[PDB]
Amino acid sequence: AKNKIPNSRLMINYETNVDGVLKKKELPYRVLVVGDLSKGRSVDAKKEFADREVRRVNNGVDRVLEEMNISFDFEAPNFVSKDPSNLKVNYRIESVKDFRPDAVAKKVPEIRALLEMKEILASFAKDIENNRNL
Amino acid sequence: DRVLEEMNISFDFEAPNFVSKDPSNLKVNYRIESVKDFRPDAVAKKVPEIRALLEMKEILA
Amino acid sequence: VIDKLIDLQVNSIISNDEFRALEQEWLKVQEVCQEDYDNVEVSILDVKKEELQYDFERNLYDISSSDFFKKVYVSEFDQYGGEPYGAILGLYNFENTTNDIIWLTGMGMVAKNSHAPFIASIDKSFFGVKDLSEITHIKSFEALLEHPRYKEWNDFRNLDVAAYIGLTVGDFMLRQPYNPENNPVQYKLMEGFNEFVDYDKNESYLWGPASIHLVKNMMRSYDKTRWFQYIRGVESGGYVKNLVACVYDNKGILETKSPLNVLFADYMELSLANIGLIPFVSEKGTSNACFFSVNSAKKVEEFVDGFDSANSRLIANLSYTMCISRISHYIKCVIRDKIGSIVDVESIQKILSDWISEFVTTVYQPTPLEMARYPFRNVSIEVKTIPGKPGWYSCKINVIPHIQFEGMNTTMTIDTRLEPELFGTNN
Repeated sequence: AKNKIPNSRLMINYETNVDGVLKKKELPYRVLVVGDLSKGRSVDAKKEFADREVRRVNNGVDRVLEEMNISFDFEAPNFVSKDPSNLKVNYRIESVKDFRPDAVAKKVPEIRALLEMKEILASFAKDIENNRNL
Repeated sequence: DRVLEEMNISFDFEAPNFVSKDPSNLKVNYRIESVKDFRPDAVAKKVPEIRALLEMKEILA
Repeated sequence: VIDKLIDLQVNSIISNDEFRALEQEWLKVQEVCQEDYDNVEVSILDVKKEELQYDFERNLYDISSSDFFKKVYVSEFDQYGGEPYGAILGLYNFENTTNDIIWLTGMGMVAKNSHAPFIASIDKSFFGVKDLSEITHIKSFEALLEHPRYKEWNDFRNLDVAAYIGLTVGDFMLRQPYNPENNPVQYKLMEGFNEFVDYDKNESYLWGPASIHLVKNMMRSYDKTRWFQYIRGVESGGYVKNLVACVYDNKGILETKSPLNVLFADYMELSLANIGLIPFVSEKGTSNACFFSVNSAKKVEEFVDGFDSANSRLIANLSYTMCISRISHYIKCVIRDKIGSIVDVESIQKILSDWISEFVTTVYQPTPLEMARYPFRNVSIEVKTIPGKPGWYSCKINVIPHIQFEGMNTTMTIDTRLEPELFGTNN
């Protein structure tokens, strides 16, 4: 209250106010990198250069990537499935291990058809049935 | 580069033809933007007729 | 026989262009953000070279209006609460073209002001050769640049902005091609895939510019030390341990393939430093590297007066301009706090000096690291008020960094005059 309490004969108050100049936390040595990553295929890449929010990679290159919608619909020679039409690789990059010749066969729908058989066909127990023993 | 482009420096001078079909000598016709326009390269990008051969070198080659 | 398909199907798109273009442009991104230090936050900005080519070439004579310049200088470095950048990294390869020369002229125009040494790489097209390995055949690049083909380039080396560009030579192998016995594709828990080959032979299976490890050492030379002395030489900075080599069995017995694009010799390490290039030289077989030279593209000159000659030798040196830059990030950053406080010529010389004082010595500490804590040797700071403007000042510092080793000649000889007691007449 600004009106202020009436002063007694022995007014004790206890000062709790402290002045001083606030501190400043250190600056992380930032490193900017500039290169054609998306080739023109990302949320921040498809936008005009006047407004491209720079990333940070707080987490890692695995998640800062997935943050960008990096997909691609490029054609490729077909050697799987029936009917015409060249194989159309179409899936968005999540991690950096996506270019691994393995995560590809898991992503591309057509190739996965052959990998699906290798789970069932190759798992034929011709060792449990052949091993009859009376 | 830009004080040039500020001036409408074009030219419609004739030249020997070795591209496309039909008669009529090749007519170089385009305005100078930068000083690198006289570069034997920016010319092939500007002259419509020559660009026809450069277009194949992108696909054919 | 389903393996025969997959070994053809997948191998059709891994070898495909565009697909492996992203690989190159992400593998070398992962390479930078692999270390992860205590206080070194990297950051990305995916932009096509053309989208910047058009930018600087349109605003070369008006850089303050450049869009990029407005995303590094006036955006984070200039603004109050903004966090400034430090040492940009150009993931591109620059030729001797009169277009890509502007690209550096512009980026350097920014770096110069934003105070952020722009590191990049140069294509094999620079030396006018179609295979970078064939640069070893050139005797001295010093005599090369005298050729009138580099006229445009020699002009750029004279610019002030070039003292912030730092171009690297050589490209490290960033991925080992896929063999079953070597670097097997990690298949799934049932889908047999490890039996899977690729298709390469001579020299065409993914590369990445040395600039990465260069910057990825500047980061290292910050978490450990604090300044940028620790990015040169073997014992000191650039060592780059454990690179992705390659091995292959053509007919012999697994003939190893050096991780580096080119096996620079000794006088190559030097004969490049004079051109204003940063060679990424390899130790033969050791599967490692090191940066001996870390020079900017600035001309070294020569001069008659000894002092002047030494000036130009230190200015061309990138590692110092990295450090001197860190003082700018101190002034335009910290003194902003006391912008309204009443201060004097004798007070600003206090605040600015009391800081830098903890980083200047003459005595040498054991080991390189324990001494690289101290970049500078000695500093002067003579600020002084100007007439007219009462609250304004004008500083003028001058720093002499700890001069690095760079080489030495030596003449051995049998004197037989040192100990005359054995060869003298009197006996």
